[PDB]
Amino acid sequence: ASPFRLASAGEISEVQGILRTAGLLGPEKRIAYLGVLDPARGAGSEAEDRRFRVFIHDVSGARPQEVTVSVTNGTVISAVELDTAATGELPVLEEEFEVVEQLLATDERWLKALAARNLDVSKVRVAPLSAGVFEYAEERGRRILRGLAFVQDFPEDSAWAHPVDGLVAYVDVVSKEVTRVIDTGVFPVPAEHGNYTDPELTGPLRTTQKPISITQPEGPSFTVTGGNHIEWEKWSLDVGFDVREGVVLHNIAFRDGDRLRPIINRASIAEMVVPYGDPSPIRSWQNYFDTGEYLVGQYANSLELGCDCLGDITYLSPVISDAFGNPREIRNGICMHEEDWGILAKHSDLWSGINYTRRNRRMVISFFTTIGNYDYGFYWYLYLDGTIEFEAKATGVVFTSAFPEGGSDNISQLAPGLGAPFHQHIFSARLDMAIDGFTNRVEEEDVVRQTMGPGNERGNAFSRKRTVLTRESEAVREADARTGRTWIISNPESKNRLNEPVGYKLHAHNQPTLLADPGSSIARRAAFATKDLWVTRYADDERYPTGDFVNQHSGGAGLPSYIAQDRDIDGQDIVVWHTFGLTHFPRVEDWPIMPVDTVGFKLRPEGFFDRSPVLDVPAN
Amino acid sequence: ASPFRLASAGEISEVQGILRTAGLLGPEKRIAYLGVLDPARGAGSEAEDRRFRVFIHDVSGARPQEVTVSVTNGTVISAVELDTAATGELPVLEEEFEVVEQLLATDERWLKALAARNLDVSKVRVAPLSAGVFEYAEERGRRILRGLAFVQDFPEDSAWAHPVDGLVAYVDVVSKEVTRVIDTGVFPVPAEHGNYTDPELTGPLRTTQKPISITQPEGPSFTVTGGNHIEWEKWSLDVGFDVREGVVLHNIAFRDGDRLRPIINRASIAEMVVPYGDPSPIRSWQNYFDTGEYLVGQYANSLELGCDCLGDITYLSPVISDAFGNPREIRNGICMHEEDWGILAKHSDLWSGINYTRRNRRMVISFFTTIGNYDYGFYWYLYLDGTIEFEAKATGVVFTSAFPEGGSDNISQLAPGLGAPFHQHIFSARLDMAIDGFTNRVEEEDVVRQTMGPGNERGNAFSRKRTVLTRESEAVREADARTGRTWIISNPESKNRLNEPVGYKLHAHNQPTLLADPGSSIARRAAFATKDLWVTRYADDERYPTGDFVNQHSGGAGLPSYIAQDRDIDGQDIVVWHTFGLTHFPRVEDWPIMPVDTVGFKLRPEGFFDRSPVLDVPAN
Ligand SMILES: [NH3+]CCc1ccccc1
Ligand SMILES: [NH3+]CCc1ccccc1
Ligand SMILES: [Cu+2]
Ligand SMILES: [Cu+2]
Ligand code: NA
Ligand code: NA
Repeated sequence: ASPFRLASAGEISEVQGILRTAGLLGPEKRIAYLGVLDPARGAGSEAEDRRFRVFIHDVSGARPQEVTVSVTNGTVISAVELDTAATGELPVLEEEFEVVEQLLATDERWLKALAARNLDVSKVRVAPLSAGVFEYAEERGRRILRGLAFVQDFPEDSAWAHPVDGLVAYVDVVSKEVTRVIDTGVFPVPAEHGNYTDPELTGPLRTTQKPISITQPEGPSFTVTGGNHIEWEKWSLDVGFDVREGVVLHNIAFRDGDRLRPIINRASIAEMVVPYGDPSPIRSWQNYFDTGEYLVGQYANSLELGCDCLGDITYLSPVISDAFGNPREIRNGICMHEEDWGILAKHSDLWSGINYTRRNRRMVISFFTTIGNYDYGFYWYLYLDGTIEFEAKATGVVFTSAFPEGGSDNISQLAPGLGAPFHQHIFSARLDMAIDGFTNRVEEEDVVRQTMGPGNERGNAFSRKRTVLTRESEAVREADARTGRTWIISNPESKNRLNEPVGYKLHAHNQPTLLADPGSSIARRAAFATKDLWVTRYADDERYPTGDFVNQHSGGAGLPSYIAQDRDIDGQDIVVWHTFGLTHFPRVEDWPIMPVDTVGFKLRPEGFFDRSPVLDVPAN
Repeated sequence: ASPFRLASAGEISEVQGILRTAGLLGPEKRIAYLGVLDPARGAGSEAEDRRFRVFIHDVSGARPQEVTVSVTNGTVISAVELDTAATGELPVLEEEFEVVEQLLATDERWLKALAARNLDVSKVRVAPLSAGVFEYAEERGRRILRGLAFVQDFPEDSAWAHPVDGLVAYVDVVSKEVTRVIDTGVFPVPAEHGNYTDPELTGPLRTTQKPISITQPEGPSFTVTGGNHIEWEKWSLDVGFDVREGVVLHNIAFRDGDRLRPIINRASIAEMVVPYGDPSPIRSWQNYFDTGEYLVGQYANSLELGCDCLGDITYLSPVISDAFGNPREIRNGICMHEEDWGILAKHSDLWSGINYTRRNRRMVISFFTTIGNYDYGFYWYLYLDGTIEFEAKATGVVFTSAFPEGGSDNISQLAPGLGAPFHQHIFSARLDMAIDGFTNRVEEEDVVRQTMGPGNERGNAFSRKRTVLTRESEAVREADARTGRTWIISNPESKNRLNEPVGYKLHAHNQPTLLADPGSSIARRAAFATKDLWVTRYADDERYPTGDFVNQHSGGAGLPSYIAQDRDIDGQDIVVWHTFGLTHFPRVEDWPIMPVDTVGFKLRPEGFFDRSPVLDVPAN
């Protein structure tokens, strides 16, 4: 009965029928995106209307469409023809992955390049890479993918060990034309394999690891009702799933005594981008938006008990649409479980004689996605003490190149002849804030150093200052680790027992933001990634920091367009957008398969409660 | 048989007898510090000599002594009389904790202050606080503690809820004289209790937490031999324990195939300091060095199975000396266990069809100490993938004051009338490095941004630069989060298969360093805390960043004295000193007992191995 419930197979089958009947799902059509729309603000009228948004691609070159349909009312609400030279191309289709390799396999320029390197075309895999927007005027309005080649020695070989450098091709996947084949020189194809299941590479496997058994003999402490509504240790929330964003958290709230107190209305990773820092023409165009161009949710893995998730696991199996509107279950796509988290609070008092120890725990909601060479785990954590944390875990295989004779300032060597270009992995968290309700504001908090002198005679004092961000034009903020800079989201109309506004503090990891030159194409297309923190006024249609159609969009859409409205954000319905990322100079230890590295952020209560909220936790 | 073995009860009893026989342990003597000395460099002659260092205090006002004794040879090696006006006072004795309260309880000025506030002297606890060095010339050469008062309403009451502000006393604990009683005004004693085991405060305890059972049915994967030698998943090390530093890690090494490869010779937290940022004369002198002034190891807790450490736990019970030379066991003072740590590596390959997942785990070595109101857990982690991590967990009760009517720029309000002054918790990790042996060097690594232009026509390139630190005068470094600054410790004479020097990268959290004015007493006494990274040339006697005798030392000893020698550190036996800390603006949620907050650092291999070192981990 909940409007925030997951999409069902039947809902998607109804959408397909509505689209078909309306003439919008002919045999040349493909669904490139399908997702449920969130309820509008002020839907508390209790009139459920399950609406879906659909992007429809046309493989014959007709104009794609954006369609909204109501499954509640069985009708098409709106259907808009898109001009992609203007607003951007639709996301990459899974079925286009193979089309780049097959189109090149009959191109005479491509075959000529492979023949000069003595490569059998049947062994050559071609990565289908998003094109971006660069200097090629013939690409405007065309659906382009670029291809980089890797050799597979045999069908189980790891092709990433064998990049074919000095060669790139551009393909129009609608008209099935190879527009350009660039061959800048022959590089030796690196010879060593990277087959990390080969006993010859792994050596004998360890016999020394003894099992760790994690069990919950009376079951888990959380309940799941209505398919996706979680209650756990005073927390309440709904777990959603979107094919673009992946796991989305709705209605995060905390039961403080009798009141259910809202904290976050909607939390998601709304974009991610991987820019490469290699100036070679073979790769200098390479930047993929896994979220906005490829849709990370449709590549979610089926997670295996005991391998991917350990302990007493509850699964959710979200349903998405395939390219024809058929429902597709992602079996065991979301893992949910609670984890011991060490000591929560501890004190042995010399004067009272009381010895006090309490254990912490956290609720984990996670999913794992794979897009080509890279694999990412997205983890949301809820802690007993009111802390909310996000963690991204990056693993998979690094994207490779040749390592040039005589070295490189922008590539590291992983193996003889084998290089890994420098790159970043940058995420945008979109936090639709609702601290005790919707009237919120953001303050920037800096440590303040004080000089020795009158009133500070021993030179020990220090303080802090808070600056309210009142309008969108002043709410684009940078990190400053040296001044301990954090941001507090408060509700000026909701006070704690000390008559101070209730709040939550955002703690960032303060990693570098986008390194590319501010005049570059990527700095325009990924403008969100150039600053650590943005605050906007909530609006229904301002969903992604990069805009709705990221693929081949020329830049400036999303956040820099939103904030030009200069709306009032001082005690209003606001959205915080936090940029965070990893700068990756690949190491030898990252090869042939990369150990997990992590990045994230956390929010901690800041005078939200009237005292510690974990005084009622028992002693195990 | 290992020279790095823990001190035994019999060794300490032998030391006591040697001291007694030599006339150094008369009835006016107290042992203020006793610890085993590490073997000297070049002890590979196989001639074990177990030597102990002893600080001896004299309660009758005679000069203290520093004594070194050999239990192997039953002799006193050296005995030096100390001039404490010059080199510093000895650490605080546990038996002096009560002396401040008892001396004040008969002082007419003290009684007059309490009577004006209607406080029964029998209910007034006095914290024994280290004095530092300020403007009082009569304190030079005297053993001074300062006292701040708290009211206990009944013997099980939490006195921290009831600070007596506007009152401080200074005491000479050797001559048993109250030197000064300062009363700057009456403040209401805050009335609410902070008794976090009181059902009236906690409410009904939760019934919703179900048990998490962590077991190892075939036992743990690590072995302990020789009392304190650990082998676990290719790691090798010795766990030491020192009454000043706590847990110390020796001879950290990793078995890479057939070679045992050294990584760190000695790792410890060598100092910590808590400076307060309240300019009130009542507290503006307050800075305690829990390590150097109080000795955190002698306050280590006995850790309870299932409460403090959960899972399959192996304990170590270290032995220290009491004030008279008797051995004192700290039962269950060190917890050792392995922990599941999620996904280690994962990839599903679109071209090979191979699906690959491996689990991570970590080895945990931990202890917990309590000094007055504060409690700290020290955690060392070893991971499968070669990562070493330290984490400090701060909890306990915040140090309190009155909250002034009309507010404060340097104190936060926790309850009606009750304040918590701003402060920092700053740690110094001392890492005696041994990356593949003792010829090491440190490079500082910054990200380098590049401008659009020739050779970088699309403005996407970025790079990195490494600066070798060649002499001690240039090896005092600051963090720079914005440039992704890290430090690499390498061995220029040991190369990986790519002919690159092997190394480890130090990743800092980049929290603010010491905030006090550079001209303050604390900035001189805690000079290490003003910079993030120092590198020195190894020397036997350069043990602590603050010097051997921190209590009441006037400043400048330790690191700023060491680095003035300007020694060669480029491919030499070097020591890295990393400052890291938390800046604490107390929140309401920190009261009446504080949920754990954390800080730390990690080291990750950087071309130390020839490929991922976890290819031989099995699939569970
Ligand atoms: N992550 C999106 C880029 C990509 C997609 C498919 C194969 C290799 C790389
Ligand atoms: N942590 C060292 C300071 C201290 C010592 C004893 C009581 C309160 C405070
Ligand atoms: Cu990467
Ligand atoms: Cu603190
Ligand atoms: Na909002
Ligand atoms: Na060294």
